[PDB]
Amino acid sequence: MLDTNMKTQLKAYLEKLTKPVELIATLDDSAKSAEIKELLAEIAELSDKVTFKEDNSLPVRKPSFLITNPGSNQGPRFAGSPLGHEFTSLVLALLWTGGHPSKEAQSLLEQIRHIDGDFEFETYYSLSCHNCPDVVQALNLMSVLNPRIKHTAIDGGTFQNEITDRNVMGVPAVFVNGKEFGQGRMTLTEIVAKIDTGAEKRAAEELNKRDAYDVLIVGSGPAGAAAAIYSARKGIRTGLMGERFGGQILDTVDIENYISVPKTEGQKLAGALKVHVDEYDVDVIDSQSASKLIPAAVEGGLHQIETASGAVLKARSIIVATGAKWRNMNVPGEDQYRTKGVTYCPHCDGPLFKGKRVAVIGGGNSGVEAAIDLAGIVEHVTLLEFAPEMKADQVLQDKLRSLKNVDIILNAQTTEVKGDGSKVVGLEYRDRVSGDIHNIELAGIFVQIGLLPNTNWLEGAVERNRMGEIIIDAKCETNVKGVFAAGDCTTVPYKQIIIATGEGAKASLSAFDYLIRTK
Amino acid sequence: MLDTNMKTQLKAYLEKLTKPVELIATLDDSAKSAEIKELLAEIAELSDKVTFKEDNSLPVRKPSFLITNPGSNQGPRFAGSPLGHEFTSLVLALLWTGGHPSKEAQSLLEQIRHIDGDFEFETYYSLSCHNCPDVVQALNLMSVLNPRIKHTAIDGGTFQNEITDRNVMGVPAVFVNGKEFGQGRMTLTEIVAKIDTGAEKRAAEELNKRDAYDVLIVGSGPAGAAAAIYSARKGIRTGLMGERFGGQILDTVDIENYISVPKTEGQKLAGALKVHVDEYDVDVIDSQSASKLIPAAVEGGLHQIETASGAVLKARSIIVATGAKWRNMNVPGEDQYRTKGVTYCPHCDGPLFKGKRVAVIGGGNSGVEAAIDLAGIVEHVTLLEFAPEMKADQVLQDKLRSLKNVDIILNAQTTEVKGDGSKVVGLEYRDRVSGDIHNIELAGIFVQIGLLPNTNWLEGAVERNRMGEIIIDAKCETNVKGVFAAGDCTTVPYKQIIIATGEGAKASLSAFDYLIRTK
Ligand SMILES: Cc1cc2nc3c(=O)[nH]c(=O)nc-3n(C[C@H](O)[C@H](O)[C@H](O)COP(=O)(O)OP(=O)(O)OC[C@H]3O[C@@H](n4cnc5c(N)ncnc54)[C@H](O)[C@@H]3O)c2cc1C
Ligand SMILES: Cc1cc2nc3c(=O)[nH]c(=O)nc-3n(C[C@H](O)[C@H](O)[C@H](O)COP(=O)(O)OP(=O)(O)OC[C@H]3O[C@@H](n4cnc5c(N)ncnc54)[C@H](O)[C@@H]3O)c2cc1C
Repeated sequence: MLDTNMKTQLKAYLEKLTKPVELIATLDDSAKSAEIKELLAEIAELSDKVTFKEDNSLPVRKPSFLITNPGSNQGPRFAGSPLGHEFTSLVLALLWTGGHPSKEAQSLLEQIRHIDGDFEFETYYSLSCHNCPDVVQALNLMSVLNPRIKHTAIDGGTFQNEITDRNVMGVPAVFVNGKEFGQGRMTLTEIVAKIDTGAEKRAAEELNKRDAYDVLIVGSGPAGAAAAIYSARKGIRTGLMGERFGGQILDTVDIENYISVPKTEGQKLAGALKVHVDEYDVDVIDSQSASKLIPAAVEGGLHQIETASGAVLKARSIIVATGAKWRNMNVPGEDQYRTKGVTYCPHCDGPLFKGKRVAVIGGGNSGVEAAIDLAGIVEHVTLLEFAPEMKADQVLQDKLRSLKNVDIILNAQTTEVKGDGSKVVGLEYRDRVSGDIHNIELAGIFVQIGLLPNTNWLEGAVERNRMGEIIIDAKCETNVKGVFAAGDCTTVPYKQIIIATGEGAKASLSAFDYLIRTK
Repeated sequence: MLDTNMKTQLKAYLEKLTKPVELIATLDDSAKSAEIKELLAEIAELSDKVTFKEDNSLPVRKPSFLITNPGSNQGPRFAGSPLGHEFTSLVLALLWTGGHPSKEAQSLLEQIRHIDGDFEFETYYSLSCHNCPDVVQALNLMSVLNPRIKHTAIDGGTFQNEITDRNVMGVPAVFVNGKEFGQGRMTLTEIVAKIDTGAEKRAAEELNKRDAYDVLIVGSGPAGAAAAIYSARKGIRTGLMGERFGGQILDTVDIENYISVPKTEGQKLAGALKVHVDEYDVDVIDSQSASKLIPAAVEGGLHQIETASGAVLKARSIIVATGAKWRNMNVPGEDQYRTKGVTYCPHCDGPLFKGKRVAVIGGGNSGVEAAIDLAGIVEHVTLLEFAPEMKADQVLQDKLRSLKNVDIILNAQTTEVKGDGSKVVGLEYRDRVSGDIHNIELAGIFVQIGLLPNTNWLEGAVERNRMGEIIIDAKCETNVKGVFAAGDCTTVPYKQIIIATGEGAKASLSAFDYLIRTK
């Protein structure tokens, strides 16, 4: 079966074996079974560390053989001929099983050992195929590294009926637990990536190892970033964790009121915040969400933050800077025209609409103030109120109705934002009583339905007002000793970047003062 | 006396006269008196608008003559010959008196009419002098423009004894009200500049004409500047007044904690604040100090700001952003080493002293917190307390005494800051009990004696805490409706640029909300 060349190479690699290896065949009386038998004999005679056994009573394919260690049933199975262009695959299988290490990275190898699921792989190959080896070898290696991962490599030239019954149209053809998995060349990395779902757990295990922090800042927007800088500058152990470094500003373009910078941009500004943070000793943790706070049982103890990923961080002081989310209209066109006429901020975008018509969505204090605000700058304001009447303070309603370039539409529910492919040109809405549809021509839509502070994760831990805002005092202190908050998520009455950053700096100074008095 | 040339030029200029002119001579029997008499006759005959009179009983020099209008005694007097190189001066005097306008700017001419003091000028000249004319002509013109300003031009070749008695050493020699005033060539501008003290009054009269403001911001540091930007962006009538645009930051160099800007400088930052402000419709008033606030008698009325210069501005809302001043050691060396080792801010300069020895001056909460702060960053901290014991909270004192790289000196009064010509190398101090002088080697001196808010001008108008800080709520509201405050001058618990700017932005949003609800 093997020629002189093949024996020579094989004997060369068998000499790299440390551990003994068993080849357990299950055969019938076919010529192909005889060939396999002859084959395993030739390999065995090339090494005192390779033993050939039969066990023809096993419920596996005939012929096939298992590549395993003494006293084990773990390892790759080859059904049919393992020669032709699978010869290298066979050789590698003997090697790995007998102790010889893979060339793959250790990140990859550990990942494979830690795969947390039960998988039975079957690879259909043929002896002339050039894409098959890499696939077969990848799966083979996994069977060696992880006993929950099983692999049988099948020669389609021996099991033609399986090829036909299973409607395999090309090789290599992979199935996992009976389901089609892949076709064509896949890398070990790719295969591992298809089935591994342990990334979240690994990240969480990294985090669990972190030492306690002097200050742990939750939320990495402008407020959290500012706090981190003020904290780290004092040389204390500072952690900064957040879902997305940069916060709300990543979703805007032009910013013209970040004091002393006449014009910057949301993405650019977040990049600058990151550079400023990285000048100091800040442990920045990204793509993580605090899911619970557990206050120290007594003052001076450690506060604990749990993450959605399952980790627990601990710290002598906490700064909550999780900001907020504006409520959307949830209509077609809305997302598409964000920064192109749809805006959530009159303080920010008001001056860009001189001589233009705009709408304000929402009739509470925010919307109605926004309307009055814009009315003094723009040519015309239409306010849309969903309900039969506005909720805003009466003095605001009176003021707005006194304005000459304003109309108010009650019972009005936006249905669509209309643009010209580039910017907003109008608004479609429904009158909720009659059901009639109406269109308004305008250049801007200020959505002012309400703000949603990112604080429900804190329910029962720290006190919030009736709007979800974390109640703070002048020192950014919550009702929990050692726990502070800064920026949009708090009761700070205005939501702006320069405001958030000032608060993050106050909160950080307060947290430091707290550490001095309790440590 | 006059030749054909001189008569020709003179007659040419007399033809520019609108008003009639009198030449009133007071003479004796000297040859020089005769010449003057002959001279005035020749001028008079060249114009029906020029009349020559005598009145030899007047208590003036003999000879001399006055250049005036009919029914007036106002104008320049020439004593002795007005010829030679004074001929042009004489001609100009006749011109101005008879209606012909000066070539000088109107800013200058009005300034001269508005000079508010009683001055009698005497100019000693000679007929061959080339610097005399400009001086004589300047003073002559002033006598024509302002009846409180009198001028007698004196020919030293006729009044040699006055030249000797008065010890005049060169011409032109000017005296005002009997006192030496000038020597050598002076311009009209220069002369006017020596005696005019009406600039302050004029600036105040400019200000008195200003229309009422929607918002008037007092103090043009980072907080006032931020507020101005947030205000003007809403299109309201915004005034920004301050003693010195830029505030405290003008007195520092490197700034490393203005969030998102890893490093800037005090002067540069103030320049950037100014550019940002000027992008909007802001009426910036500089070099003025609010000296009193007079609250609107009722809510909705106009608030009034008085200035030290005597003006009154008025506005629908006020934002007080007058900041603060750190108390100094008041010792030699202190001013010289500012930004070179003398600092007033641990939050700012702490990180620059790794591996160095520093001192903290002051044993209240600020100083002792600063010491504890620095102790975690620097190699060694010495705190100097003036009194027999520290005033800081006991928990802070206990914490500081627990530190291993710290010593505390009580009864200690700094006497000198010592440097090497460039930076601080040490501190000299007195033990107040024994009187002994001591030296400490160090690289930094953090002065933390206390902060002085710029708020005494507000005594009785708005409520302050026991530290002079303007009491505010979360919305930057004072106890007076329509009056807000932001930044260092308030009860905000930390004094930083990013903090001041955030507050100025909050105060501005609050003031706007107030205008919406009351206008
Ligand atoms: C489109 C748009 C444009 C704007 N333009 C301007 C402008 O031109 N000028 C201006 O002054 N303001 C502007 N704003 C306002 C603004 O950006 C906010 O005021 C500011 O970002 C608030 O900072 P923050 O750190 O307090 O909150 P955020 O910016 O919201 O940052 C909070 C971060 O923490 C994260 N987080 C939330 N929950 C958790 C959790 N459980 N665990 C960990 N992290 C969490 C958030 O996802 C977020 O990334 C704009 C807002 C929007 C939406
Ligand atoms: C040397 C030094 C270095 C510093 N470095 C830093 C730093 O690196 N980082 C940092 O965050 N902070 C720093 N600070 C702190 C800091 O600059 C202040 O926090 C900040 O400037 C406060 O801004 P403000 O507008 O509230 O007050 P101010 O900056 O004090 O501005 C107030 C202005 O109003 C004026 N004014 C006062 N009275 C009147 C009146 N009656 N009428 C009209 N105007 C008046 C003041 O003279 C002043 O010009 C430093 C301070 C000093 C002294």
